Amino acid sequence: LAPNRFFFMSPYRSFTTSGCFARFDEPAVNGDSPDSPFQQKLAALFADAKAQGIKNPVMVGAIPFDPRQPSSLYIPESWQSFSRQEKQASASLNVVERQAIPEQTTFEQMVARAAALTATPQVDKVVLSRLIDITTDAAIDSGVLLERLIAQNPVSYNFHVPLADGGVLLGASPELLLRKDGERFSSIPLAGSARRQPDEVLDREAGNRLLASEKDRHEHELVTQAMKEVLRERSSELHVPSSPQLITTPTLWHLATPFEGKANSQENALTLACLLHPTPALSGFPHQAATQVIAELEPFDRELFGGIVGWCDSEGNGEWVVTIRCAKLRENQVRLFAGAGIVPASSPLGEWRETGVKLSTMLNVFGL
Ligand SMILES: C=C(O[C@@H]1C=C(C(=O)O)C=C[C@H]1O)C(=O)O
Ligand SMILES: [Fe+3]
Ligand SMILES: [Fe+3]
Repeated sequence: LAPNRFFFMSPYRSFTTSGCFARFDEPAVNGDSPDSPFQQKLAALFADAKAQGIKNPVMVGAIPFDPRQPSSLYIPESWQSFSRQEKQASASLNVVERQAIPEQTTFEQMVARAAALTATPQVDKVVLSRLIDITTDAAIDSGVLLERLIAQNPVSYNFHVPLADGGVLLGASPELLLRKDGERFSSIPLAGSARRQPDEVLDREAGNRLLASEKDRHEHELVTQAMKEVLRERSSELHVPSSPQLITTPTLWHLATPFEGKANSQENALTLACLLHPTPALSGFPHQAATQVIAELEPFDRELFGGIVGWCDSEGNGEWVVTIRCAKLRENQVRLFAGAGIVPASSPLGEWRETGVKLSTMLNVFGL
């Protein structure tokens, strides 16, 4: 796969893109309102795209964790569908520098300060994050990491996004933020985690301890209760189970609550994805408060990490997944990302190891 190509693998719509008609940097802030400069500029661009010959134009790309920042969206010249089933079956690296940002002690102290703050009224939850920055001696073939990534994660939402800087956004996300498929939309937030065990009894047991974990379930209800409210104002039918179910990835168990709703007349994939994003799985609760902690404590900027990646078409359909279990590569440099939701029951070392298991997915892709 050419690094200049968008790739999206999903049980819903799996396709690749070719070419580039128009890039779209407009920040997705206030993208939930149709009157917003984002939504207006988006319609004018689709219209311009049809006017200039592009059949069924589609918007693909990525939106950062903070949508006041520029977006990484673009309309390709064409797009190509493929079978996810079929793809599920048909699928050196010298190191020069390695650094954790931040390292173990600083991260545990970050969790500890945040878990202290969440014990207070002003904040109930915070998602802290860390990275691993890796330099290599050569240019990275993003096309081959992708084939490795799908093999190791044949079931998740796997994406490969060309970026305006010659880099790629690559990842196997398990969190669907917003699918729109007609007037009906779905959303399956995740929150709470447990390492899978190599034995199927330790595994099943690990999954049960998760469903019984009070810490990991408080971490979860905080997320679903926030979205239940946001979507109550904008839906007509809305089904939210009072409790979560379990799902899996090759490394982790997670807790999931599937959302199902019907959308008003003038919604689209993006108005709704910009509505929910970022959820308390990625920013925290309340949103601004947790965002102030993240800024007070994180010694980097997430940029595209913790954002959303996916696609929206001319007719309102689309899918958007959380930008996690992912990496930004560019020429000879790599940056991985893992965050974790802190609550008063959070263990400083517990979270360090949890963000660690999450990095293991992209590390498994780079054979590290
Ligand atoms: C934001 C991240 O993951 C989130 C963190 C999880 C948790 O431990 O509660 C569950 C859902 C994930 O979407 C990440 O991996 O960086
Ligand atoms: Fe967690
Ligand atoms: Fe119904």
